[PDB]
Amino acid sequence: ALWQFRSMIKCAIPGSHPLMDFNNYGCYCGLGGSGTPVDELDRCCETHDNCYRDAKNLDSCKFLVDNPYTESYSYSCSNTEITCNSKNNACEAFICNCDRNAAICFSKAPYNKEHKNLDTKKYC
Ligand SMILES: C[C@H](CCC(=O)O)[C@H]1CC[C@H]2[C@@H]3[C@H](O)C[C@@H]4C[C@H](O)CC[C@]4(C)[C@H]3C[C@H](O)[C@]12C
Ligand SMILES: [Ca+2]
Repeated sequence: ALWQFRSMIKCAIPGSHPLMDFNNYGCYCGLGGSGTPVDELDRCCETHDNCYRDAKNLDSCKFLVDNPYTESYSYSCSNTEITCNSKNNACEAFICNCDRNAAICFSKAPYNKEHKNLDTKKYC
């Protein structure tokens, strides 16, 4: 679920700021998404959206209000390392891994302040 995704992010990036949650980034981070990602970090968010879209396409998976962000799973954090519980069901596991991969992706990508709260109608 979304709140767990946020938790994974704090796990992989201990120094990230809580207030950042009020903002969006690039063309895909925290947005519906449009155009092409502006940088590596934004690409991580687009890839995450594609991951969720793939999950929804799983005929065997149904999410509350068709929103994968509502799907709670089980995961653990240890020394900035994220682990998805093997006992999550197939649908939850897909989402957990989408979140996990995105969190790791974020931790390695450069953060460009100029892309925070981007003028999407113009650059996306
Ligand atoms: C981890 C990363 C970098 C933080 C830093 O260097 O301080 C930040 C930059 C923009 C952030 C994203 C944006 O704030 C948009 C979304 C806000 C939601 O509350 C969480 C997911 C969400 C998709 C955030 C994931 C993560 O916290 C991002 C990707
Ligand atoms: Ca669940």
